[PDB]
Formats: sequence, C-alpha cells, structure tokens
Amino acid sequence: SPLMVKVLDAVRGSPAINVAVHVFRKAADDTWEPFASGKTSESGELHGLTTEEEFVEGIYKVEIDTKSYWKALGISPFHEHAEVVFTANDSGPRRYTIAALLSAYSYSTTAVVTN
Amino acid sequence: SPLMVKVLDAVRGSPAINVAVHVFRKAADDTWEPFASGKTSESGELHGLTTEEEFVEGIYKVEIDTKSYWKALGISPFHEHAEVVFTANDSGPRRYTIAALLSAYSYSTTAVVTN
Amino acid sequence: SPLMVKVLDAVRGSPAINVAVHVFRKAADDTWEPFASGKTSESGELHGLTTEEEFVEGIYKVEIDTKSYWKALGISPFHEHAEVVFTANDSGPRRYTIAALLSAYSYSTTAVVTN
Amino acid sequence: SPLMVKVLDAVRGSPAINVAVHVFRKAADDTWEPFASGKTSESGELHGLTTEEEFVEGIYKVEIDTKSYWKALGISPFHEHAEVVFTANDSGPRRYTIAALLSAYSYSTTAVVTN
Ligand SMILES: [Cl-]
Ligand SMILES: [Cl-]
Ligand SMILES: [Cl-]
Ligand SMILES: [Cl-]
Repeated sequence: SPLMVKVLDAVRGSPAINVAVHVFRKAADDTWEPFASGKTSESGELHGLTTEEEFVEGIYKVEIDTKSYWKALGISPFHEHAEVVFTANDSGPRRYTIAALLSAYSYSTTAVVTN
Repeated sequence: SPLMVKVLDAVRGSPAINVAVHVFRKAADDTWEPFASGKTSESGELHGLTTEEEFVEGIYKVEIDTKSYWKALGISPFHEHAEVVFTANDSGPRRYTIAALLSAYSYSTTAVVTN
Repeated sequence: SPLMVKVLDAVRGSPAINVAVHVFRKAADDTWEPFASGKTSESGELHGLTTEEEFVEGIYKVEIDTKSYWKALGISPFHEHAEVVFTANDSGPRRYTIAALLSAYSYSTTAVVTN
Repeated sequence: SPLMVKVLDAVRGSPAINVAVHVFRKAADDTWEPFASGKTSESGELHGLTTEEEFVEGIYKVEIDTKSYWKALGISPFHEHAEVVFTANDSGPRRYTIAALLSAYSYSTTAVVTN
C-alpha cells in the first residue's frame, strides 16, 4: 500500500489497537468520496489500505475515529476524531505513512514520506 | 470568549502569527455552518472569537489554515490544514482553549478546558 | 524574566498546576549548577524565574518534574521527568519560552523564542 | 532487544536516519553509566541495542543526539539533544519502544510498552 496509517496511545503507552480509520478522496467537485478504510492491527498499524493502481493524485482526508477507541477503553475523550488532510502528488513520494499519537485531550500526527 | 485558539510554530520557534482560523458548528442536520473566524495576533493567540451568548452546545470544528501560513513564510507544507473537532457540553467546562503546534509535516493539538 | 516555562496536561486537558521546574546552567567545567527554580501557577505558567542580569550565555537544562505532578493526581507515569536542554546566545532571541505538554507515557516540548 | 528506539523527522517528513542514540543506566550510586548505544537505520529505527540478559531493572536515560542530526542536514537547531528518562520494572512490560519526533525547536517522545 502506498498509504499506511499507524496509531499510538499516549495515555496507556501502547499501540492503538482496533482503531477505525477512513480515507476519503476529494472528488472534483467538491465532496469527500469514501476511498479506503480499515482497522489497525495489534501493532497499531493499518496495512493494505489501498494499491498504487487506486491511489491517484488528489486531496485525501484520513479520519481516525479516536472517540470510539477511547470509549471502548473506558474513556470519554475530548475529540470527536483525528483528521489528517493532504495532497498526493505523483512528483511527490511513492509512500505516505500517517502516524498519530492519541491522548484524551490531545493528538499529534506526522507524515512520513518515503521511497 | 468561551473559545480561544493559540498556535505555535515548531519550525521557526515562534508564535504562529496571522494564521486564519475558522470555527464551524454542526447544524442539525447535518452540515458545517460558519460560526466564527479570525486571525491570530502577534502572540499567536486568537481572542474574541465568540461570546457565551452565541456559543451553545453542539459539535464544533476548528479549522486552522496551516497551508497559507507556511506558504507566506516560504514553505510548501504537507497538510492542507489542521482540524480539531469536539463537542461542547454545558455541563462541561466554561472555557475551551485549542492549542496547536505546527511543523511542515506534522501538527499536534491539545484542548485546555478551564473555569 | 528572559526565561519562562509553561506546562499543559493532555490527559486531563488542563494547565499543569504546581509542577516543580528546575533550571541548571552548565558551569565550565563541566557540571550542572542550580540556576533557578519554581512551581507553575494556576495557569500552568512559571513567571519570574530569572532576570536579564543573571541569565547569561551558556548551556541550560530545564527539568520539569513530571513524576510528582502525576502522582499527586493519582497517576504513576512512565517518565521520571521531562528535560529540555539548549544554548542561550546573546545574538539569539531576548526571550525564551519552554512549553511542555505532558501525558502519562509521552511528552512534547517546544521553544518559543521572541523579542 | 527489550529496548528499541525509533526517531522521525517532522521538518522533512522522513525517518530520522543515522541519529546517534545513547542509553545510560543510573548506577547506584549515583551517576549515569554508559549502557548501550547505536545509530538509527534507514527506517529511523535502532535495533539490537541490548539483550534481556543485560537489561536489568533500574533508571535509564535515553539521549538522542538531535543536534548533530540537524547540522548534518544543514540546520542549526534549538535543542542540544532529546532526553528520555524512565524506570524499568521487571513487573513492568517486557519490551519498551522509545519513539521520538524531532523538529528544529521542538520534540516529542512517547513510550510504547508491550509484551
Ligand atoms: Cl458521546
Ligand atoms: Cl498548492
Ligand atoms: Cl516510584
Ligand atoms: Cl554549536
């Protein structure tokens, strides 16, 4: 997959397991099409999201459903979810990894772009 | 204002000055109404966004327009913007501060809820 | 004070109140002298740490005692403390703000350097 | 290795490659013994740091030498280094992963503790 997502838990110090993740592509015009989705594994990683064939240039939104993750662990968190929005360019990097770190009232995300 | 937003710059180590910020409220149903907006000051803070009269319970989205901030500083960043989405509850805290820390390929946000 | 420290709590979504903070200066040579210290206020901020007279060039260590903060709130955290180490240059910025965001298993810090 | 360290770069959006990492153990008493060290690989990961035989209970310091990393990439950063200090307990988790995310004026670290 040219797009991978990895999620960590900063409250419990663990991979974020079984987190739902949705990818949308901005169709032109001008709304968010469901593009790909899945749930993180025991390592907190979500593999096989998409393929080079399906992953074309465009604006993508990665929605990590942090709210249900926390409730399943006994926590009612601040955020509804975590969102990451970016443009995929073919001149850009071949592989994108979206990494997220979750707390009850905070989150950080970073993009790791490689070849 | 019961809602304040503060933005820092982790690449240059400065307040994020003149960043555009938009707040939307999820109207029922089921879209994002423009609710309030403004630009951060020299301290990277955005004051007077709204009032207790206008700020009712609901789901709010705070969109920080990180892309134009970075381009104005000579940087073409990864993210289109930074988004923070949360529910305001009247049983909840009287004041919400959304703090964001921006990098070219990363951002973190935290909510500071006080009385 | 040319040095200020501000600490936030990402688990509870609050300023980090009454956190002990120690500043050391690397004496030449080659150990850490106690330079200044204090406890954050209700806003999570530590003001009046030092003065322009006392704050000379050198290597400084800011130790935030995150462990006792968390235990006082009923949490046994991962880290012993949070440390930030940097060089103050007179050609550099007049004011340094060290901002920290604490979780049970994580912390981030950023330096905000201004005039 | 029961201890692994992974480092990401938030300015360039890449694994942090060839970063020097030092682990010290607080000998009793009361100083920091060199315990283990190495340099991150192309994935930004540092494997084979130590073994279950050598990794006993105690207080450990992980020093990531962020300054030379940045200079090698043409950047003069704020921090001298990134430090992470924690207690290893045998009742604790079998494996510790220290993850760090670096910017010029900021860093975050998180501990991922697993079995
Ligand atoms: Cl709910
Ligand atoms: Cl563009
Ligand atoms: Cl203890
Ligand atoms: Cl130097």
